[PDB]
Amino acid sequence: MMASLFSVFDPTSSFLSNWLSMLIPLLFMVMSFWLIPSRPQFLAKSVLMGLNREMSLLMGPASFGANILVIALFLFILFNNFIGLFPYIFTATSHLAVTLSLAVPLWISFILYTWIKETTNALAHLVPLGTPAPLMPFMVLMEIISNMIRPITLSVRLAANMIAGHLLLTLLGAQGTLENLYVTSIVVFSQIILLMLEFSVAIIQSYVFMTLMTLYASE
Amino acid sequence: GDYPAEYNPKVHGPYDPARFYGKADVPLGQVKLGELSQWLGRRNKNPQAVAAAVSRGWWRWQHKYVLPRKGGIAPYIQLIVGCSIFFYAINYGKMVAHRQRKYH
Amino acid sequence: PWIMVFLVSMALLWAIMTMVFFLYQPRSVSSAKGFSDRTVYLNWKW
Amino acid sequence: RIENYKAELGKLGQMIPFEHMTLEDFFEAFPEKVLNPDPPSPNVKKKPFKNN
Amino acid sequence: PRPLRPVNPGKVRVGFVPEEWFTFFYNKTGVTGPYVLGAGALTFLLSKEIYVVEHEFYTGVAIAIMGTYGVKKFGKQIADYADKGIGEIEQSFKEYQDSSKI
Amino acid sequence: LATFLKYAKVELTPPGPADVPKIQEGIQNLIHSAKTGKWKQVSVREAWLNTLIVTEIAMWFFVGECIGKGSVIGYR
Repeated sequence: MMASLFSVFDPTSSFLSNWLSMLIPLLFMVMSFWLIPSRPQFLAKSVLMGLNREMSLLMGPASFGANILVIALFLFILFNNFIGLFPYIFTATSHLAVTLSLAVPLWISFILYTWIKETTNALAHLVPLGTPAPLMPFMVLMEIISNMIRPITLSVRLAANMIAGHLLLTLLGAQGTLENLYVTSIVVFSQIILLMLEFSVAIIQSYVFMTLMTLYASE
Repeated sequence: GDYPAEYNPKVHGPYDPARFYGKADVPLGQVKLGELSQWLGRRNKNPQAVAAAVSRGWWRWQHKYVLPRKGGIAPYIQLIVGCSIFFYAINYGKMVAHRQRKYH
Repeated sequence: PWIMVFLVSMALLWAIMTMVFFLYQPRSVSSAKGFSDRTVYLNWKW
Repeated sequence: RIENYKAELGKLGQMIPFEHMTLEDFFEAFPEKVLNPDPPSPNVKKKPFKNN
Repeated sequence: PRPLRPVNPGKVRVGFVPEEWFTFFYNKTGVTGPYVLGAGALTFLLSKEIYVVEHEFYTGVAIAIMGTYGVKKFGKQIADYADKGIGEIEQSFKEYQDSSKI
Repeated sequence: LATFLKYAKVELTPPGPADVPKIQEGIQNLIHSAKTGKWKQVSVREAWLNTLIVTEIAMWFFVGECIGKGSVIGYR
């Protein structure tokens, strides 16, 4: 009930810029040496092989070997949401260029490959199936607008979750005092509930974006 | 991106990215600080050399905390605190601009 | 500097993709069971 | 063929055990390997390529 | 030198700090040495405003409490699950070698 | 944490006030070293150990500084 603060998204606060905040997931990659794997390698391998099995129902021939790109997109999203919630790290996903890289090049990849391969089916995706003549043209124009700006909202969605998540945490932290045990315990317990929500949504947001890209690479 | 040319599989054996495969140099731990200037000037400061020195150190840390069979959560907690400490010093300019005590 | 941020993110995505590609467990599950089915036997001069 | 089987058993006798074996030595002892002109797969396995 | 895989990783106290750091001070300032320096350093950074106690500190506490509770509750199950998969791989590889010899 | 309290009794006692010749003689031995040597021949690993020993000693000055102002959480 005291105050608030913002602006945790400055890339050049120091001469060692915040581009190193994107080079942090390279550390967490499980580099493998031995034949029999270690504990975290087997955990990571079991998770990824689990996701590959689940996505195998939705792969299709046009994404015959593009599942590596989808899984790499999943791990990149997860390590840019999980690492964005740790305290003294600037919110990388808040910067739109990360979200620009997330949605725009892959959407252009999928829409141009669809247009070159199946041009009539791509235009038929802009119409609801079995649409009569008087119901045709307004559905076509709106779905043209829909399919043009749908990945832009995907980029907004990935940004907005971590922006709203980090704004909520900074709000709860700034409205607490160290000296007051009652306020500190309330603030800490409120953030723990909020972090459990924010950790859960971050994993689920990465899971749905893998599912959406697997569906849209199948076609 | 290849195995370093100083590596010999016949003498050393299989490759190990945590072992320095050049000439066996005396490490800085046993330098009596009278050879400190000589030791620092002898080791080259190429971008290639420091990048290889980082990877040889990183794989040494993997060999001590992850690559053993019963690797616990301790490496992954050390990295988080290590990155948080390093990124707090980077964002020190924004943090110290607010502070808490007017005099301290 | 959106261009530099985009390039780093894409280069990271390529580096994560390569790390995933080699992240696997090779297995050797080809025993000598087929060798036991190759019993070469002489035709008898009846 | 007996000498071939004896040579194969000699290879298995001289093979280092799979417990303390580096991944490069597993690729060296079993030359099936993987490289650039190799069948790609999300998990490079024995038969992940055709499956049709 | 043939690289031999160790069974247990390096010794670690207080969750993440290396034990090689703590034993480095034993010959001069004993066991209490590293803890004294750590307590003094934490006091110095808080007192001289080097460690800014801002809103993110409470998030840092909340992560630390959640991480300790989550690891202590599920660490044994996950490590046993991973060790189960390693044992199945080890059993698979040793059975392949025995079947090939037979 | 009784053993932590036990070790605190063993090796956090105030130093012997009778050691005043025995600490200045060591200081004078270090002064004898200071213009002559005993630091250009000490291993960097042990030299880094010696510097952190001084760092451990110098931290008590800031601990005493927090005591002299009362509360240790900044200036109250």
